[PDB]
Amino acid sequence: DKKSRVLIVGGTGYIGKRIVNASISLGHPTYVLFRPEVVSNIDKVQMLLYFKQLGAKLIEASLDDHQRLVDALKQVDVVISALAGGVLSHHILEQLKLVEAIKEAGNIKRFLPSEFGMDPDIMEHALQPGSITFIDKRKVRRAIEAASIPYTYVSSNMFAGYFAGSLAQLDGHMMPPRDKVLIYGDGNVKGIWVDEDDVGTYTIKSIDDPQTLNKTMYIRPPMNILSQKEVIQIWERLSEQNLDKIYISSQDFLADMKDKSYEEKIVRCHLYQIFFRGDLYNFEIGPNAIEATKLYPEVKYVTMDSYLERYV
Amino acid sequence: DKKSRVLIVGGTGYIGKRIVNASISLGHPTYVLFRPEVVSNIDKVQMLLYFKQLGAKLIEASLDDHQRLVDALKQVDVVISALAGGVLSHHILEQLKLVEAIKEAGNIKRFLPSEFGMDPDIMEHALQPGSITFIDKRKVRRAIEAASIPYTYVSSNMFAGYFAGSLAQLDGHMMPPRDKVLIYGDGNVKGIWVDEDDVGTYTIKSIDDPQTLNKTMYIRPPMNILSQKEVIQIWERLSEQNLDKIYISSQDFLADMKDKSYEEKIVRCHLYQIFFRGDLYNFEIGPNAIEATKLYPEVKYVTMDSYLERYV
Repeated sequence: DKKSRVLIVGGTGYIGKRIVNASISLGHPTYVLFRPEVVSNIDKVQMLLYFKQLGAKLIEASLDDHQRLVDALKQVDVVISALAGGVLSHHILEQLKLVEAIKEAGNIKRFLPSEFGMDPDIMEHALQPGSITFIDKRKVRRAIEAASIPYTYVSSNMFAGYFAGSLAQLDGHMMPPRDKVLIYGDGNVKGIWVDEDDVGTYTIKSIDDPQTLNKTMYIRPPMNILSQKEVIQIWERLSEQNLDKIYISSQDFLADMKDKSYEEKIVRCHLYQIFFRGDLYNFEIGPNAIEATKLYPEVKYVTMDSYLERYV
Repeated sequence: DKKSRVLIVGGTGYIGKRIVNASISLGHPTYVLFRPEVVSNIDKVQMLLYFKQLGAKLIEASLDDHQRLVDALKQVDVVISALAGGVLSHHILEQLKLVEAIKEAGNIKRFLPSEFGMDPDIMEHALQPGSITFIDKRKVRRAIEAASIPYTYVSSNMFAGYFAGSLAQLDGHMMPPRDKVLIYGDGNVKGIWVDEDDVGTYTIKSIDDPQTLNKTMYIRPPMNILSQKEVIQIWERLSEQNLDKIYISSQDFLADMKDKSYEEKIVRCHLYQIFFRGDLYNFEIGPNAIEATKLYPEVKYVTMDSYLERYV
């Protein structure tokens, strides 16, 4: 359908590839800035080549070369950053350089940061260490608005192939497990679960909208505002097997976690903000925000029934 | 010096160990705080039991636990943080949790934080990203100060084994080269290179002395304000023989620094700021502030002549 010029930086990553094919399939002339890490990464490269035999343009650029970054950005309207990796620190704060490069140029009509999760300044009163992610992304958010860039913060919640795959288990397997399932407390506390393609499709549809201007865009697809136990229940209904439930709680689980060291207590206490303090649905949308599914009613969201209807 | 009970945070890191020996040697009931480094390291645990053996008393407690910390601290009178890692600069902003316990238990008569290098208050103008060291440590200093916690900030410059022992090279090899060497700029700019065990002494003679209360002690040894070409002469032109030399420029050598990884850009920004901008010695020290060597006559510091004849 539309002609806007998007630059995706971060686009060899996990949600980035979803954003990238969304651009191309919803009519955007897409450009993908990539780093140097063509160095031994055949995987990253063949995907770029894959992106390129679809019609994308590839920009060799690094983030440190400020003058090429501005050159590059002058060629496009929107810039989407899907820049993320490990500790969610070393690579989220690189985007500051990209804000500095956007301030300097003037032709960007919209900048969408490396969000795609919980929403950093919705309190995130959060248990440490993994409180850093929301700290980092705020520095980036507060610097965008300072320099009065046009933004849309795409707070999109849980990717289904990360939490409904695993069924949210502490072991990191990306498959729903036979026999047991650990539940967090009650497992009644509501969560939101979204197909990685519905997140890309909804961010390329925010892109040029007057309505998503300086507003936070929540994807809260009505059908997928589900508790932990109810996603376990779609598996049960699907695999045709009833698992053996255990359930677990706050206190020495949080000091356990606070002694199992970083990256392990970052994923825990995030998973503990999702299914205990309930930071996915425990709040208002109201005035400086919107919902992705209300706005684009025509878009097609996948339910956790249809998403799990392939994990088996 | 003499019988104040020191608690030592970061007591198994590079300079940390050094302050523990000194603590013990100078007659203080040494109390070594340690996280679960149990979890990980054999050599850290054997190091601790060495302290234990030598005279010290061990307190295992995280920085995440306020109960253990406040109470562990009520035993002592002086805390001394030497919280290491450069990648572990999260460990500077770890001392934020600790200060909120150093005040919450009162009692402490002199807290001196994880300093031991360049003075960050020398309103660092420091290059991005290495300034993002001085930021974290300027956050603590202000926290000690508003919180009306007493202090002594030890600024001690370059640890000799890490700078004289390297001849401040950049390939990483922690011994002085036999063949090739990179000289920064022209290599005439000044550094103060101190020995790690006098860092420890001069630190410990500073904790109960009415001149260091709430000031910055610098350690500027006279026989050790030298430049890189000058500690390189000492290496060859006295102790080895002769290095084929090469001069790197301020310019596209700041670009050399430009394409590397976040923790490499930092060391470079710190090098490329002692040897180039001159920051160890391009300033006016004083007039309420003090100097270790001058203040503590009795200690016969170790020269860069004596230190590198250990490398021969």
